[PDB]
Amino acid sequence: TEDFIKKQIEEFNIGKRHLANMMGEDPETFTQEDIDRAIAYLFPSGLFEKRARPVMKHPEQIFPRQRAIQWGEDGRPFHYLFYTGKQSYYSLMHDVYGMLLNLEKHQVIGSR
Amino acid sequence: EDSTDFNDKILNEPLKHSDFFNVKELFSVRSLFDARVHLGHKAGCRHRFMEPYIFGSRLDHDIIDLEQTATHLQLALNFTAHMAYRKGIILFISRNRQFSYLIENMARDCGEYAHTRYFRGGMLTNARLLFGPTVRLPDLIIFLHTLNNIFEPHVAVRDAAKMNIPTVGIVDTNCNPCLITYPVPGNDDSPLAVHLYCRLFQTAITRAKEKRQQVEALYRLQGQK
Amino acid sequence: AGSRLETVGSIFSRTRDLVRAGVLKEKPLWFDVYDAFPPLREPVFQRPRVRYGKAKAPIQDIWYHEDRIRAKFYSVYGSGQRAFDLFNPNFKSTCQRFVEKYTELQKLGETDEEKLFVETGKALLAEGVILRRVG
Amino acid sequence: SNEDLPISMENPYKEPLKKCILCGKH
Amino acid sequence: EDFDTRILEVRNVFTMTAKEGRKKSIRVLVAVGNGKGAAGFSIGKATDRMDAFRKAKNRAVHHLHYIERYEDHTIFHDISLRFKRTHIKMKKQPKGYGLRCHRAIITICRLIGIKDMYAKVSGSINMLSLTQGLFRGLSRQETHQQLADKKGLHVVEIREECGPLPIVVASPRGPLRKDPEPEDEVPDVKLDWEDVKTAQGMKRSVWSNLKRAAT
Amino acid sequence: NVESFASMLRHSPLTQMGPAKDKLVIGRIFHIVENDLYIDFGGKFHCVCRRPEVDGEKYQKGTRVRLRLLDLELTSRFLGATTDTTVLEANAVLLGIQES
Ligand code: FES
Ligand SMILES: [Mg+2]
Repeated sequence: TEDFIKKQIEEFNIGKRHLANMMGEDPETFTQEDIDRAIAYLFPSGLFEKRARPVMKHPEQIFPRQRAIQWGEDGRPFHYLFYTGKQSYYSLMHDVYGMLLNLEKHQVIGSR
Repeated sequence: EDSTDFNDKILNEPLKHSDFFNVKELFSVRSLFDARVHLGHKAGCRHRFMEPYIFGSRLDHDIIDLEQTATHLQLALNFTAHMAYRKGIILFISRNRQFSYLIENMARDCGEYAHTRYFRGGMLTNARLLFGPTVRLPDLIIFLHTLNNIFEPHVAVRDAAKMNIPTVGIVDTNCNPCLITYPVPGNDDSPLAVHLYCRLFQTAITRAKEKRQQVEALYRLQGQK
Repeated sequence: AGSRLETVGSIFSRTRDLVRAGVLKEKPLWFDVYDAFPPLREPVFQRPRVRYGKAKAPIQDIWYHEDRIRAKFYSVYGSGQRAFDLFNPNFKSTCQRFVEKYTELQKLGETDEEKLFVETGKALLAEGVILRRVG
Repeated sequence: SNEDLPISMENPYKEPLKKCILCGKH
Repeated sequence: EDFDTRILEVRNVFTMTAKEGRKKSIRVLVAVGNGKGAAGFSIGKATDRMDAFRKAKNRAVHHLHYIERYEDHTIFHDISLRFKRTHIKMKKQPKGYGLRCHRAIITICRLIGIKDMYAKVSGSINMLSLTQGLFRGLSRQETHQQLADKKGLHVVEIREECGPLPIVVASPRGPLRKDPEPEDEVPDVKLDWEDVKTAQGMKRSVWSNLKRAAT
Repeated sequence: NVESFASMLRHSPLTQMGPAKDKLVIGRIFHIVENDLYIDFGGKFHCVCRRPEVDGEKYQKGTRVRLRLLDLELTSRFLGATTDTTVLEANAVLLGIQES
């Protein structure tokens, strides 16, 4: 839940400070890359699957971005296309269609 | 002590008045006629349950009696305004791909929800499995088009009847208004008519929400003193 | 919580009966609004039976007295060069002008249809309206 | 009750049936 | 917790599949009712009997009818309906008459909350057809209040135990009609030969009115 | 004193048009998909007309054109179809651009 995510964020901040203390670096300038290097040094793992090695990333990345329930206490969903079951995809399609309509109003090499 | 007065003075206050939100101002028979609301399909496509709402055929072209349409639209708009005033979830449904963008945009602007895409099986009867048991089903569903793309009745009508969700609906001469809670006989293919319906529903919902906010603020202010 | 028997009664009847039976602890949000402002017809599911025999739909055909004049005019002249601007609610077609002149002349007291037609055509020709015949 | 109500009559615009080329001929 | 579940039939349906040939499955018809007029029924198919029971009852609890009961103990009027090939003739009965009905009807009536009723089942005794025809007939019955509202007249009950005292059980909520209902000397109704034969006493049966356990 | 629905229907230009066969109407191109133009002419349904081989680029959204109407609604009843089957569009012939 959202409160669980807040608790995880607080725990991650405290752990980041503790890891900066352990590695003897400034907690205020301890980037995510420093966190990863410190974790790899303190908890070495030769497992080939990188997703299986120890990780202490931000909760925004460790937890799936599917988020908690998509409605508040009142139960009203936040997104107006929620009942489509694919609110992200259909919102993206709606935005693209609006862009095409605006293009109608007004009027390959290094990418895949 | 808060609830005993809150519930009455907010929820039950509009129920005493016939037209609390003055939805009759929004539309007129002249306005509906100008929006080509009265036009219907040919007599061959006519659905028999729509016969009471058909004024007559003009050269094998059914005309929808706007006198009955006015009363039905009054009832439907009043019901929608009351549901919005009670902060109920309002879901527009229309599989007509022509107006999908407009309907979705209107729903987003009015603060309510839209479903103009392929209605997956069990989006209502199986909502607890597809969303989690804590999901809150819509308290009112508004069909701007009650027929799917194969001209069968939209499955959402039957599903909403199954889940006891009232349905406001724009029924054309070929539609089936049996299970629609608040049928509104009218043209659903003319862009002008669909735009008129969208404007009326958006205005009713917005007026209802604004009136709810004003009444809540007034009640909270007076209760403190 | 609720009956999915959409073929039995209406949502209002089912909900009210379940509330009376105590199955539904609390009324749904829409219930009070429905009770205060019920629709004209209770939404009860009905099977659309097919007609047979002498039974016939009561839908009438929208005919007016001016329809005869319009048919005669379109037979004699047909669609003129002036197209129909149906987007204009105040539009008056050439056939509509002919019908108006015919009604004016009928109000004068004339009764012969096939003579009033020629008189109306003469009056419109004096007015300058193009009245090319079909053949 | 009002003049604007439609009246009952045979279709005035009904075009005649396309008679066969020999119809009315012996 | 207010609802009780009762099994009406369990059947071992064998389906012929391409690989496994004859495959066993259980089809179970259950009825659930709270005893206060709210009841329903459902079918459940499964591989295990307990799964079928769970499915059937959890689905029947979502398909609840509401059976209006006269005085909370019996039906409002005599009913006679045919569902498919099953004829059900239910008779309203006074208090203490008990349930003299097909055992499935007895179970469903206990679930609904009907204490006094008669019921004869003729034709096919298909349990599912009988059950859903019974539910249809019970749901479609018209209450005294509905009758009074429809015809705009007082519904006056005459009881032999109460003598000639007229008891008003339902009065129309709208205007009351002034013109008396036409009193045809000969009503135009379709009687049952069984009922007429029983009333005249010619319905000799070594199986009718047999003493049976309390229902 | 408000005009009744019957009066509006009686005096409607669509009612005055009588039969829609071979009538001349002024429509507006409200949508373009390649060489297909969707024209609304005040009827219940629009009509799809191919872009003319001559002056085709001169037709754009909002261009007013002249149409010869064949039927407001294209419906047909097939074998065993209890109800008429419609394609939700009209049948008209695109004469060409209309100039005021
Ligand atoms: S069409 Fe009439 S005689 Fe042949
Ligand atoms: Mg339509």
